[PDB]
Parts: sequence; structure tokens; C-alpha cells
Amino acid sequence: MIQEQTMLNVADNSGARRVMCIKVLGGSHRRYAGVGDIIKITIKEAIPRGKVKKGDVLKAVVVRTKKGVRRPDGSVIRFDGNACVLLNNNSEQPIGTRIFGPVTRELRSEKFMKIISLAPEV
Amino acid sequence: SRVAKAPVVVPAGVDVKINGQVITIKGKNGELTRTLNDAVEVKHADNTLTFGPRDGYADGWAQAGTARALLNSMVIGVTEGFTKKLQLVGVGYRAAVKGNVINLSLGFSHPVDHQLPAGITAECPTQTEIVLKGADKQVIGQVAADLRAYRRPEPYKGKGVRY
Amino acid sequence: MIGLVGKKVGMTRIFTEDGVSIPVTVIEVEANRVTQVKDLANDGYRAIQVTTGAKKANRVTKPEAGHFAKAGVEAGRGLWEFRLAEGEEFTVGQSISVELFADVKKVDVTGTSKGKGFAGTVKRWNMAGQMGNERVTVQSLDVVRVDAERNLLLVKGAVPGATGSDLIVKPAVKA
RNA sequence: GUGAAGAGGGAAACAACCCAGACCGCCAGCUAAGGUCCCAAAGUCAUGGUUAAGUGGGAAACGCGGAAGAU
RNA sequence: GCCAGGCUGUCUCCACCCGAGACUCAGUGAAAUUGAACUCGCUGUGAAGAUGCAGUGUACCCGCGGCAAGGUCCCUAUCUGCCGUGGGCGCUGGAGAACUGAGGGGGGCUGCUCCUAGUACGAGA
RNA sequence: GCUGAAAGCAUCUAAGCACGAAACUUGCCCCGAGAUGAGUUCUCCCUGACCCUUUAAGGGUCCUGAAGGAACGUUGAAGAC
Repeated sequence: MIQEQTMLNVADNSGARRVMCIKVLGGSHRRYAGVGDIIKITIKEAIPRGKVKKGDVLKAVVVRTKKGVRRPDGSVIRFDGNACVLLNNNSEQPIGTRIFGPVTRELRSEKFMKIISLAPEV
Repeated sequence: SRVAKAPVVVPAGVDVKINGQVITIKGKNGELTRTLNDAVEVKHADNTLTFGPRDGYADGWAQAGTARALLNSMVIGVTEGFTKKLQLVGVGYRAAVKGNVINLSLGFSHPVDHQLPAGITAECPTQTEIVLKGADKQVIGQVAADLRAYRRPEPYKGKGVRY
Repeated sequence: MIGLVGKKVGMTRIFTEDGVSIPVTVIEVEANRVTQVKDLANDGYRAIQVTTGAKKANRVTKPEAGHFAKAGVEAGRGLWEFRLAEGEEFTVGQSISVELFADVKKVDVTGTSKGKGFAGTVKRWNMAGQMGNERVTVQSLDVVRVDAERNLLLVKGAVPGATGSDLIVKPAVKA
């Protein structure tokens, strides 16, 4: 999961390496964020021509949670760390066409119909 | 005042009884009763109904005129009845009628159903035209106003329910 | 249809065939015997006073023994009221099963929460106070499973009280 | 003039507002200011008028309005 | 003297546990203050925020547990007010149970999508 | 808003005479008859004797000790006590 000033990993070829949370959206005066929640993150380290430069402010979504998330059948699928993929307010389609690691089955939302195609590993 | 000085002719088949301040009128449609204000005196006045303001009331003339108008309306109702016609202007505005409830659909996600007071008959010669027959003008007017309030005449196309 | 008094036993998750296991609290509802009927003529309002369970001979006071004898019911460990639905009254000595809740799908659970020790000023007023052991009614609870031949009720979520605590289940009047 | 150094009654309370200068006592009466629906003792008193708004029961200048006042 | 990095409940939010107090049992036991106290709220006046003066409302008597409104950041939280829980007492012979209820308390928030519907309306937008 | 003048028009009202805002209250649930206005219902127990006075919401003596509670032990998901 996410908290104030959380450290997030990167699961796309956008060039981001270290992304740090700044604000939490999806509810006024909200505390934390979930896997199926929109979070506000910025970048700390970028490749020579990374899509994100230091101090950037743009949305993102967590695909993997270190704390773990639940399922209706009691499954508590959890990962070694927090992985987040950047999103934009306009042109939601993320630049990265490749996602590292598996993804859960909760990405069946209206806007997440184009991400389930990616991530061949489940 | 001026309207009060006008006895109203009661046609045949209408029975009028003055029990003190109460006026009871009977006719073909059915019974009707109405408690009259004490500020005006009404006598039988066979074939008519004379109204006289009571001494000591400043509002006597207007009260007598209103009572005369109401008695005339009641007489005209009982003798023949009152009819009102309402049109529904607009596409998809239905006026289905069943039992003692009028169902209307004027663009709302739910039907609007209005109960019919006893003694009021609703008919639909055309699906978009609704006719109400009643012995009392007040009841028919109130039901018509309730139907009209569901969809106000739209002041860009003149849609809704209109008289 | 009408409120029944039962005893909390435990809570678990009932695994559904579609992997949607739901938290279910388990209530044992023995056949509650209607001890008395409170009517408008005598008691001033419509209701039934009911009991359930068994009482030890020493535990039954002679006034209570006479009350049960008049009621023609076995001495139950507790007595409770249940307001009728202005439909009809019950007869003295009538045992009510759990079939009434078999076709409700929405019930409210009233009970006393687990007691908690000394609640200091910070815990109470943020003088001191206490929390727990208070009769509160959690509403809008849908019954999951009903077993009349076993007197077993499974209700969604959680209910006040620990194992063996007495509680009441009533029709979900509030929605 | 009062308090200072004068009690007491009234103004709901109150020392400078009105009446009124206590020798002590007695279960009598008459007055001053103030009251006579009650609390709280007295007319729910007689006659001639204003009041329809609780203005009485807080308010100026100004054309009944002006008018907005303290847990 | 400065910078970059790793580094912990300082925090989001704190949750439980370990030893001494905080509470009771048997015994020791002093304090600052003290005119006497049958030591309520609100409105108004008062050498000017009244527990004590005029009006009004509430409250059975007495105990146990403290938040504290009354650069030693001093002055027993003694006493007023405050919630929970107790001892005595009356509901009219006594007692055990189930309750109606005069009244009091709590919260009554809010984003997105779907059918209506790209519909009424709208020259079109 | 149905008829509707006074004041041959008109008008929410003068007579007849109807809806309606999340604003207010019930309705949602908890405490609550110390509510001294001290409330309602069910059940159970006591069915003795004698003496005196200031002779009546009187007093005293012998016997009786009902239901219930508390007294103490095991103790609890009940509690600082």
C-alpha cells in the first residue's frame, strides 16, 4: 500500500527508476492509497532521456503492493515491493508498453481494459 | 356588491335546502352540502336565490356575492354537471386512465399517478386528450391543477398539460 | 417476521462456491416459549414476553416458578420483550421456531458488546468512563444461512457480544 | 440636599433618584413617595378618548416609517 | 565549515508485551490554606464577569476513579462544575422478574459509472 | 394553483379553496419512572398469642423467621475498588 512520502518502484519502460509519492487523491483528506487507486508521485532518478524529469507531477497507479491486497476468496496476493506505473490526466494510455512482473485480476475496470492485454505473465 | 344583486335561476330537478347557514343542493349528479358564512342571509326565493348582506358586517356585500357565485356554480353542476378538457402537447406524453387513478408520463423516469376524488369521472376520447366530468367545479379544478402541476406548460414549445 | 432471542456461539467465514466467503456470526436460537402476552386491555400495548433455555431448580425463585407455571413454559435463563407487528397476538405457552427468519433476508442484531476495562479520561472524553457491555443494535444485517432442524442462524458481518452472550434478532425495519 | 456621621419605605437589586430624621415597648388606626391581576397588601372600580402593532415592555436626526443591541 | 548517501514509530496511527507506581487488603502517617459554610446554572445591578443582591430554571443524601473550565513557567487539583459506577432511602405489607415511557444523546456527509439519453429543449452549437 | 370579484378588466385569499426546499420535527438506533408527576404488567410469601398506656398512622413482651438478598467458596470473555 501507500502512505505519506512512500517509495514506489517502476514497472514500465518510461525510464523511471525511483518514484516518490507526494499527494494522495481519490478522496478528500485521504490517508493512504490502494492498488486500484490513483496516486500522486514524482520522479527522483531518470535515464538520459527519461520521460519523467525531476520534480514532475503526474498521476500513477500501483500494480503491486508490498503490504498486499485481498481477494473475495481470501487470497492476499503480495509482492516483494511497491510497483507503480505513471499515468497522465490526459491521454491516460501510458507510454510504457511493457510491464515487469505479474498483475492481479482486479484491473478489469473501465479504464484498465487496455492494460490487461500487456503483462503476459498473468 | 354588484354581483350579489343578481338572484340565480335554479332550473327544474334541483332541490335547495337552507338549514340555518348550511345550504344543501341535490340534483341528478348527487348530493352536495356547503356551510355558508353567517354574514349573509339566504332565503328560498322559489325559482331563485336572493342574497342579503347582514347588518353589522362591513364585508357583507362581497361575502354575499361570493356565496351567490358558489351557489350558482353548484346549481349549474348538479343540474347538468361540469366538464373540463385537457390536452397533452408533446411527443410521448401518454394519458392512460384506469379506475380512479390517472397515470401520466411527461418525461419523468417514473409514472405520475393522481387519485380521483369520489364523484369525478375521467374519459379518454383520444389517448392525448383527457376529459373530466364532475358535479363540483372545485373538485374538477383541483384534479386538473394537480395534473397540470406535474408538467408545467413549457415556455419554449408550449408542451405539457394545457386546458 | 418477529424478533427472536438467541445466544452467540461463534463467527466464521462461510466459503461460497464462487470464492466469495462471507463473514458469518453464528447464533443458536432455541425454540423461545411465549411466557406472556401484553395486550392493550391489560398491559396497554401489543407485545409478547418470551423466555428460552433452562433454569436450575435452585436458580428458579418461587415467584419465578409461579410465573412460569402460569405461563406454562419451562423456566428459561432470561426473559425479554418483543413488540408485535400489529398483526396478531400469540398464545401463552407457544414455542416460536426460527422459520420466521427463513424468508426475511434482512435483520437487525441487538446485543451487548464485549466488556472493556477502565476507560480513562483520554479514552472516554479525549472524567473516566467505560466501554462495552452496552445494548446496541446493529442494523441492516442479512441472514446468510438458516437451519431450523439445528436452530442455527448465520448473519453477515459481526455482532456485539462474545461466545455464549445472549442477543436478539429482529426484522430489519430500518433500510 | 444626601452620604461622610440617619435608620426605614419605594424605584425588581442599588451609596449620591422620590418620600421620610429611628428614646424603648404594645398583634390599633391615619398618611408621604410608590402600588391597588398575581407573585406581594390593596378597585380584575365608574366615565370621555388613542392603541391591532405586545409600540406599552429602549432608542435620535430625517421623508406611521426611520428600528439594528447584549450567551 | 559544507554536501551526497544508508541509517529508527520524531510522524501518517500508533497496536501489543515486559518490570515500579497509579486501585484494594493489614500498620505508620504531614503538609501549604482555613471567619464560619445547608459552597448550582442563566439574565440584570454592584469598587464594574456575584456560590451569598432582584427575576427565572434545574437538582434525592454521601462515597471511589481525573481530563483541568475554575529563563524553577511557581502556588495538594484542598474546594465549585464536570461523566461512569457504588452505599442509604421512597414509590405505602414485603419480594423476584418484564416493560410502556416525560425527557435526554448520537450522528443525517459525499465522488464516479450505467439505463433514461446523446433524450426533452435547442435554428445550429 | 381550480371558480373568483370588491373596483363589468386584473389579482396568492376577500367566500369556496390545493401542492410544495435537503430549511424544522417525527421516522434511524442508545440511555431513561430519583419522571418525588416516584409509572404499567406477571408471579410468590406472611392467615400466632399476650400485656400496658398519655386509647391511637399507640407502645411493650414470648413464639415464629415465609419468598428474597446479602454473608463465604469456585470463579468469568465483569470489574481500579
